[PDB]
Order: sequence, then C-alpha cells, then structure tokens
Amino acid sequence: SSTVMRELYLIDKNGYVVAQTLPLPKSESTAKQALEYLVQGGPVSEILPNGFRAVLPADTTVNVDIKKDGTAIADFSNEFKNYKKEDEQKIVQSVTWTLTQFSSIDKVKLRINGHELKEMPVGGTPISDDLSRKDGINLETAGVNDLTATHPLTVYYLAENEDSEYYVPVTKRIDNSEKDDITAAINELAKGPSKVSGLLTDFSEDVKLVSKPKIKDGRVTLDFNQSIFTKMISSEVLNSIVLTLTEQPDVKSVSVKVNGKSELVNEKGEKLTEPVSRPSQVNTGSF
Repeated sequence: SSTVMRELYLIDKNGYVVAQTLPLPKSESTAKQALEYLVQGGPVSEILPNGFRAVLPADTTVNVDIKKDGTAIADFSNEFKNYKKEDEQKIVQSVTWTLTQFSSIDKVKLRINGHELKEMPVGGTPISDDLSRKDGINLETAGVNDLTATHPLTVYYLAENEDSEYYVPVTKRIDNSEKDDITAAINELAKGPSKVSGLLTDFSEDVKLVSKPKIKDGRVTLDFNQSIFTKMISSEVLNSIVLTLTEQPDVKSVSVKVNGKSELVNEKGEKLTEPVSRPSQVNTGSF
C-alpha cells in the first residue's frame, strides 16, 4: 500500500549475487531508491533477510539519470570506492541487475562524482560501454574455459537457507556448436550445478527434451521425457525452467508437455495446460 515490492540484488552467504524481492517505500525516483537500498548500513538493514548482505559501501549516495534510449547512468559518491577487491564483480552485477529490472532501463553506465568508469577503481575490472544482464552474473570460472568456443548463458539453480528456497542465476559456458539455447538451458538444468557450490538442482539427470522446442510469439513449448516428473512437476523444477528461459531474448512464457501431451500437474494438483510466465516476484524475501 505504502510500499512496492522490488528486486534487490544482494549477496548471499556463499558469495552469489541473488535477487531478493523486498518492500520499498513509494518513491518518485524508484531506480535511485533501489540502488539506495543496496547500501550497507542504509535503509535496507531493517529489511535485510538472514543469509544475505548489502552490496555498496556505507555512506554511498547516488543519482540516476534514465535516458530515452534505455540507458541508466548511475552516478555515485566517492564512498563507492570503499569495497573489498573480492566483491568488485559482484558490485557491478548487482547494480546492473537491480537497475535493469525496470522496463525503462536495459543498459547501465557507471560514474563516480560525474567521472565515467571504464574500469572499477579498486581492482581494475573492465566495464563495457554497453552494460546489461547479457554481461552475465555469478560467472562460472572454475576449470579451463575456452571463451572462443563457447557462449554465455544464464541458468537458475536452487539454494536455500533457514527461511527459504531461492533461485540463483549463474552464467555458464555453452558450446558454440549448440545453436538452440532453449535446449542448452534445459540440458544444463538437468546436469545441475557445480559440486560443492552451495547450490542444488531438483532435476533428475535423465531429463531430456523429446522434441525440438517450439517458439511462437514469445511462447516456448517444451516436450519432456518422463524424468521431468499423477505426473507432478515440482515447483523448483518449474520455476527454474521459467526463470531461465525468460532470461532469453523474446521469451515471455513456457508451456510444458510430457511425451506429446499437456498432462503435467503442479504441486497443488492443477493441470498445466497453459503457458507459465515469469513470476511477478522473484525470490520474495523473508525478514
């Protein structure tokens, strides 16, 4: 009533940048307000869920200028510099993903006291002129990654703490020989996250698509084998699918079938015959 539910990209106890959807006071400058609620020791302290921490250094202030081309310019005070090197990429991703939740913002530029950032101050992490969700989040960097032979794709895995389950986006490397990123996403969901990553998958490893996905007017149709599930598909599996696929360009909804038929039911026993769209609140927080 006096608040609006807003995505804040906080840092969880294992180091992941993660959306927590939290009640923020009505405001005339919502993009600016969202960033203000990333500031350590600021108003977010009162609504900070357990197992998460704020992102920007204490006493950081910010202006946000939203251009007509969809670019938001976030101009920070000098306290912005007062972070640990280890958090450098987290901060860029947090700000980027927090700003781009708004339909008027799809690109981000960073400034400190009006000075344009081509790199982050503490550790020199490069920032591109075009900064968006496509620059990834929680990048998988374990092992040898051939960036010439792979492309980034964001996939949501499951985490949990005392209070709740929540969905954590991770940018994986997909082989460039895969031209179907819908299928790639599903295969990655079935494979599950890295071992000892603080993440889990509710997918069986045997899950496969049995038909090529179709897409029509932003609606993806998936046809699974029996491993996907009375024929119940779990909420964790369904949410993961939908969050993951609706990160992809032009995907607005997902319909699910098993071996040709719309026979899947959810945990409430409801038949899933219609397209499921992205949750209105991603990772509602508990405080």
